[PDB]
Parts: sequence; structure tokens; C-alpha cells
Amino acid sequence: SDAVTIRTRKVISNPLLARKQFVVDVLHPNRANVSKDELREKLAEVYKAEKDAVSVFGFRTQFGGGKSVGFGLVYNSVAEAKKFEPTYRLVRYGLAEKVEKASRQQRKQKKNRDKKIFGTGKRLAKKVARRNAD
Amino acid sequence: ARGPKKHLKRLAAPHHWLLDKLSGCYAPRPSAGPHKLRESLPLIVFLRNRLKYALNGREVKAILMQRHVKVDGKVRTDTTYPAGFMDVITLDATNENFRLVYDVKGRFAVHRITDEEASYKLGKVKKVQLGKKGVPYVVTHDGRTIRYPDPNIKVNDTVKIDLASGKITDFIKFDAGKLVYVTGGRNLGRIGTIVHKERHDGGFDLVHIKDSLDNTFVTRLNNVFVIGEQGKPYISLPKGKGIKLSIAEERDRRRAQQ
Amino acid sequence: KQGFPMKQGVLLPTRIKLLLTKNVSCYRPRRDGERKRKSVRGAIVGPDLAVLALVIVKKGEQELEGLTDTTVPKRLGPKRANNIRKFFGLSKEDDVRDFVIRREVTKGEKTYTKAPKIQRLVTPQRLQRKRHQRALKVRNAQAQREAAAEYAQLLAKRLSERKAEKAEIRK
Amino acid sequence: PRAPRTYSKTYSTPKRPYESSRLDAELKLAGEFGLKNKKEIYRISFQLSKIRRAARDLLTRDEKDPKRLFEGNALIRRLVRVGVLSEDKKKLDYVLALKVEDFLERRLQTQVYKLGLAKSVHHARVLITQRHIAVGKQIVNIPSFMVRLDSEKHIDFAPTSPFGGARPGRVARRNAARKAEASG
RNA sequence: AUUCAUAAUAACUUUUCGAAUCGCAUGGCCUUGUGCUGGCGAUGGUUCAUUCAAAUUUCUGCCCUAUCAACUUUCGAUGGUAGGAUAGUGGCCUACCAUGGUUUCAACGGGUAACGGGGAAUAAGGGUUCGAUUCCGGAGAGGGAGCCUGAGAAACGGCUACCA
RNA sequence: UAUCUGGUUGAUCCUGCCAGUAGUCAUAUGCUUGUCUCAAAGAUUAAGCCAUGCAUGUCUAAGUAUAAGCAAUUUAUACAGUGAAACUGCGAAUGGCUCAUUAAAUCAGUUAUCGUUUAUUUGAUAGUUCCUUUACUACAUGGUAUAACUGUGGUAAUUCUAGA
Repeated sequence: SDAVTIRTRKVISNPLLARKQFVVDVLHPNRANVSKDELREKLAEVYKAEKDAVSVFGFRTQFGGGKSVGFGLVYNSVAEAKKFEPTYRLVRYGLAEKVEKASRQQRKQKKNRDKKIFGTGKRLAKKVARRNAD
Repeated sequence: ARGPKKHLKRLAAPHHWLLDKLSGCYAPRPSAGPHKLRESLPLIVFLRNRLKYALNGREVKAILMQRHVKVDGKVRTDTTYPAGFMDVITLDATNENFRLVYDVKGRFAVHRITDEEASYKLGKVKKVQLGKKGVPYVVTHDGRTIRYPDPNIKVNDTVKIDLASGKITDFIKFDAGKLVYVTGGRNLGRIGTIVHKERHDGGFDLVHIKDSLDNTFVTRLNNVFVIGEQGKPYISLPKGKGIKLSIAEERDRRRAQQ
Repeated sequence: KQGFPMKQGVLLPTRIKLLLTKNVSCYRPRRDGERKRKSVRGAIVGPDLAVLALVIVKKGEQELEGLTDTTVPKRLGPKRANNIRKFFGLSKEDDVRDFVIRREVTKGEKTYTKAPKIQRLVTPQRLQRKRHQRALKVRNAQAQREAAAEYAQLLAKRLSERKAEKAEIRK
Repeated sequence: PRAPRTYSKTYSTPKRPYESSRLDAELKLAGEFGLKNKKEIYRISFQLSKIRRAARDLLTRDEKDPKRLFEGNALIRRLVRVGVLSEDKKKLDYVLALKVEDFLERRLQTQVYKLGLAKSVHHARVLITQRHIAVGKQIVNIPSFMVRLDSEKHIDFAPTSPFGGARPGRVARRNAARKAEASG
């Protein structure tokens, strides 16, 4: 917004992962809260790269508020950002979504059952149904 | 043991890797490779806590599988590839090569240099013998063997490997008055212009090595590695030149030129 | 009864506990080298038997509606290129590799052959691999030979220099 | 398994609990330096004993030894940084003879009271535990800070504190509301 | 320091072997074949060019007990020769000699409410207790044994048989 | 932080213990359920027993395909997308747990392998075989079933299997 003096330091530009990673320093005295979307779009508008090219996390707020420090990385393009950013991070940002599945215990039990079952199981089910019928 | 060891924990890993005791309980174990387990630096930890290029194991492994880095002229997409002393790893992105050298205090220092030093490197001969079909050969510290060496090469010598061909461009022998590099013990990373040797027939030879400060010390023959003749080096010396200054002088020099 | 299979080769009419291994009938090894104790029925037909699996070798004169009037068709034809070529039995150069019998299946209204991958076929790619291996072997052989020759002449000139030096010395 | 995380003690209960002299003297010092508890003098005596033992085992070694020189210089540098000793005395007699009273009359709790911006050591303690005081840029809430003259150079009040402005406060706001209701 | 790594010499091999695997680029010439040629990537060697690993092994060091002074064998109980077995050393196991080995400098036997270390608690010093447990090494995965696969297991979230 | 004090006598000086005192990455227990911090945690007795559910499986551009799966095919009259199951390869001998056994046995420091190790190692392959052979004989390069599948059956029955 106005006089937010949000800065980035220790910036390194690595074409290996094709990004620019740095520590973000946010000074918001007498300000209620800065959100993840606000911070990312502000870093985007000051780095003139792209709105979704920037990704910020961490955001440890110093004791008593007023100042916060985090990590921030800007990709050269949305394609590289999607390729390199973690799936959970993309889901948290909204750039991606992972389809809900069964819980760990349930899927492990499914794997136990179909590891006990040998073969496809269609023939076994047909034989069981035939035996039940007769 | 019932089998080989496949894990390594923090605080049980060699000191020169500089692993923090928190933020995990296991250490990156280097598998079979060109260097020892202790006297080597895995690529993952090298990328993680020496250059800060990447900050995640997942990102590091992705970097390795995307073929964006290579070792000694080879990609070597191993997530825990061990690269020890005198190892050259060039980076096509900006074309910067890192030599894994030993600092004065005894840790895996990294030296960033250009394409010529990327191409040419140094190696220490471990033994020279005759193979099958009457073929003589040598053994180096990194396993970079050259076939059919010149007959002057004996044990405890150093050679220059061009990393592209199989020919030894330069060879430097073992005698008095040569620039050396002690890799082992408490003097890890010291250059001291070897003076003389006590053989002690039966093994475990001792070498008298004296730094330019006239700081003379001794080391096992198994730890010294000649890196060039007096004066000019074969490879660029790291920062500090391997001096190991006295504690009071080093502390007040830090206080002055902090 | 109770589902104990007959194992051929025991020559007894009773049930025994056999240590069955891999490649032994009435047992499949879930682990490598896992031997298992299994109760198996003997190889003599007796009252203990519940079902008897039999094969017809020669047929009679009476006909049933479920043995010759109907027959299940084969599901998959030969898969190897050599297998199909010797099943067709046309010639060595009768283009069987492309004349192989084609089976059609369709999901809805669109029909496709979806012909499978035939193996052990003579291919330009396989020929190229043969040429590349030949070339690799030959260039490696010549490189080793020339390296040996260069080392031999190096040793020869070093020996001549050493002989000249030691002849000049000790005058 | 999880790598171990080390912890240490910081105070030492004295060998005999009931001395009409030691207990009385420690009560005087706690009262006159604003110390809510006795474990605080216990821990300050623990640090004093640690530094005195370091000085003693440093002095037991012969002169000009480089280890002695380095350890003494580091100890002197730390003690000058904290500031309990005058910065123009290198005889080490004062650092070895440093007493609990001399050590305590230098920490920031006495400094604020002697400078007069709190008018009471207990009032200063309540201000610190209520967080309406910042020694420097970061707002502090712990009585035992031991400023190293950094906060002295950066003396000020906390931004979100009384006399710092930008906030009347809850009690002030309700007082103003009640006054407005009473007036009309 | 070796009978060392080696090279050769009639023979032994009953035969283990040197892409009868697959992706990716496919641009050059015509003697027309889709011929000649063009580059990389997981599979291999009966070979070494050290490495992650196992195996025994040298020298010293362990608590309390004499209410434990002698201990060690139908044919292992110390050594010599030879063989077998082992990935090889070796009484590791077999055939053939002497009475050989250990011991008051404590053998042997018993106990351990004994897994051994780094180490934990007071520190003037010298010390006295503890270490099951965050790392290393060893043993086990009900007690015993015996085994297949495997480079590596006496493997037990592998198997076989007997036993709370 | 190189410290003592109370207790035998009417009283005194003593060797002497019983106490008092202070700690425990030493426990248990009783009274207090106010707050940043990492978090010790069924070891002592019972290495005693386990009902239950989990803790070892595995893919790439680059081993074999057709659950009778998905749609573009438009480079395939043999495909180079996806490819669940099954075969092959590898792992499962790692890790985690406990301390029962164990007194020169482990273990610690230091050695020896000129007494042996070596999946994937790994640095690379190795112009040596047309064995009644200057012509039984394909090298523009051979043969069969064991699996999933099409159906049949066995018991309450098991990560059971006979089957064509």
C-alpha cells in the first residue's frame, strides 16, 4: 500500500531451479495484518515479473508484531513455478488442487486386502458367487 | 552387522560436512563412489549448506534428475553422489566450476573458478603396478585411472588430468622442496613446502612440512599430497593460503579487519 | 475331499506332508526360495477322491452337445515373429512379419485392430544396433592397439636414452 | 531417533540453608536491588562463581602462555562489553574480585531506577512484565536483560506504550466514553 | 620382505563367456537396398584401477569372590606332518607323536540385583558411585537348532522340526 | 564453591558412630490443574503373554502386455500416450526395538590381511569360437510350456490350488 517499506534481502538468482530466492522483511507498524495474497501481489508489483510468479512462505512475526521475516522466491514464468513449487504449497496458494482420497489407514488396508488377493480377483469373485449360489 | 550400512545419522557424520544437530536426525549417506566415506562431501549437502542454491531435498533431487549439473564432465544423477578432495563440478548455468578443496581450518571449502581450471585438475597416485596383458597402470585418490603411464611415475606422486582425454599432461614427483597439501589429521588444508622425510622402514613414514611462517610440523606420508613445485601452484590456492596462524594473531587480525 | 490336490509321482493312495518348493506342483512360492510344508493327496485313485480331472485321448461314436457340437475359440494367436512365421509355414521371405493374422475388436461403433507388438523380428533398428556394436568393438580395438604401440616406442626411446647415458658414464 | 538437545542449570542452592548472616545479607541485597526471589541471587552467584573459577584456573597457569592470553582477553572483552568494569583497568584484580553487589549494581534494573524513568524498581519490573517499555527496537518483557550499552545508546520508549502515542488504550477509551456520557 | 602383480611354454575346462536386451536423435551418398554410414541413455565381463560392507586377527586394559589351588582328554587338550572344509589363516575337522598348554603376577570355578564404550553426578587435589536409555560396536527378535534364495541372513514382519 | 553442627558425663578432653546439611541428563509418592521453550516416557519386577488394525515395496524417454481400461490415432499395414493386474530385475540382510546371554567374551585404543572381502560397484568392455571343421549349418540373426486371461471344481475353511 503506502509506506509499507517491504523489502527483500540476501537475494540469489539461481537458473538451476530458474528462480530468485531471498528473505522477505515486512515492516507494518500500526497495521492490523498483512496476508499471504497481499504480500505476494505486492512483491509481484515491485518485481514487475508476474502476480503468480512470486511465492512467499515462513512469515515469522517478531514478538510484539510490527515486523516479520520470511522466505520468498520469484520464478521466471508460471510454468516453471508450477513445475518446481511443491504440490502442497500450490494447493495452499490455490494454484492447484489435489483430489481428496481415502485416509492412510484405509488405503493401507486396501493394499493389504489386494496383496492377500492373488490375480485380478474377478475370477475369484465369480467362483465365490457361484459357490454361494450352489 | 548382517549387511552393509545404508543409513547415516547426524552427529555421527564427519565434522567437515557441517550438519546442524537439529532439523532432522539422519545425515545424507554417500553410497559407493570415487572417494572415502569420511573424506568426501556429498552433492546434496554441498548444494544445501554451502551454496544455499537449493533449500529442500526434493528440490535438490529434482535439480539432479533434470541434468542441470554435472561432475567431472559427467552428469552423475545420484542424489547422494560423493565428491571429495580435488573434485571438479562445473555448472553450465553461468558456466561456473567449483573445486572441492580443503580450507585452513579443516572443512570442505569451495573454490569458484573458470573453464580452464574446470578442464584441468590434479590427482594423487596411490599405487602403480602391472595389469593383465603386461599393461601398467596407476591408482588415484578419486579412482581416475590413466592407462599406460610413463615409467617415471612411482608411488606418492601427483598428476594432472584433463578430464576429457586419458593422457597425463603434467606429472610431479616426490622429493624435497615441493608445494604440498596435507589432507588428513588435524592439519587439514595446510601448504608447507615439504623439507625432508623419516622413512621408518616398516611403514608409517613421517614428513617434515614447514609453512611460509616457518611453522614446521610433521604428518604421516599417507596424508600429504604434493600439489606443485615451489612458487607457482598447479591449482589456485584457497583463501588463507593454508597458513594456520597462531590464535592470538588470528584473533586480533579478525578484530582489526573484521 | 477338503480340497487337497493330487500330486503325480508319489505312488501312494493316502495323504502326505510334502516339502514343496519352487517349480513343484500344488505350491506357489510367495518368497524367493521359500519351501513350504503342504498336505497333498497321493497319486492313486480311490474312494477318498471327490473330483477326477480327465483328458479325452480318443473319442467314441456317441456325441454330446457340449464336447464337439460347440468349442471355445482361441483368444491370442502366436506372439513372436518366429512363432507366427512357423505357424503360417509359408516361406522365409513370404513377408509373414506383416502378413501375420489380424484380430479385430471394437468397443462401440468404431473398430480397430490394435495389433500387438511382435517380437524377435528383423528390424532396421536392430540392424543399426548391430552395426553400432561392430563399430564400437573395432574402434576400441584399434585405439588399444595404437596406445600399446605408442607406449612401446616410448619405452624403446627411453631405453635407448638410458643406455646412452650409462654408456657415457663410467668411463 | 531424535538427536539430543542439551540443557543446563543456572543456579546453586548454598550448602547451608540457615545462616543469620548470609540470609540477612542476601535479603538486604535483594531488597535494595529489587529482586523478587532468592533463586535470582542464587543464579547470579552461580555466574559469579563460574567467572571467578575461570579467572582462577587462568591465573594458575604461567605467564605469557598463549592460551592464557587468549582466554583472559576474551573474558576481559566480554566483561567490558557488559560494562560492569571500568574500561581502563587491565590488572584483572577487579574482575577476579568482582562481588555480587558490584555485579548487580550495573544491570539494567538498577540503571533504569538510577536514571529515574521508573521511580521504583518494582514499578520498573511491572512495566517490563506488562511490556510497556522497550530498551531498543524490539519490545522486551523480561526483567533480567543486562544491557551492553546498546540499549543505553538506543534509549527510548516502546511504540505501543504510554507516552508513545497512536493508542489511547482500553481504560482511557472507556474513561472517555464515561465522561462523554456524564457530560451528555 | 613373498612363490608378489605379471608374460610365455605341450595339456586339463566336464565348457562360465565377449548386446539372439530396449528407448532417443535419424539430416549424408548412390553401385535401390530402406544397402552403406551419423550421436546419446538403465542391462554386462570368467578382469583389476583404490571405494559403502564383511571376516577373522596383534598388542594392553574389565566388577566381587580362595566360604573356588590346581585347571586342561572315550578321540582335541598345547604342538609337528598330511588331508578335508572354508571366500581363504587356524585342531576349524580328521589321520598319525610327546604329556604338552594355563596358574599365587590369581589359572580354573562361582556370583553379577554385568551388554562394553563416548560418557552422567561433585570438582582444591587424589577420588566414590552410575551408564538399560537419544551415537558407535555386539546379541536377540517366544527357547533351541537346521536351512533355500541371495553379493551379503543362521533372517524369524523367510522356511523346516521339537519344546514353557 | 580445601567449612561444619546436635547426641554418651554432674562437668571435661577424646577414638567413635547415629543423625542434621547440600546435589543427582535417580526414581517413586503426596499436596498446585496460571503462562513463551524443545520435549524424558512401561528399563528395573515379567527377553511374560498378546485380541486388534499398521510397520516393505518398487518405475523411467530407456525389460515383457490386450482387466474385453481411457482417446487422440493422422509418423506406423509392427508400436514408440496412458498402461491397472501378472512375469522379469532389485530391495526386503536397511531401519526401529530391547539388554536375555555374555567376564579377555564383547568393547575401547592400536594393528594384520604378503591369510581373505566386493549386489548396482565402479574408471572401460575383450577384432582370438563360421569345433567331420576350404562348407552337418539362419546371424536382413532358432525351439517348447510354466503366468494373468477363456472357461471348469474341492472343502467352514488359509497371501490354498488341480486343472485343458
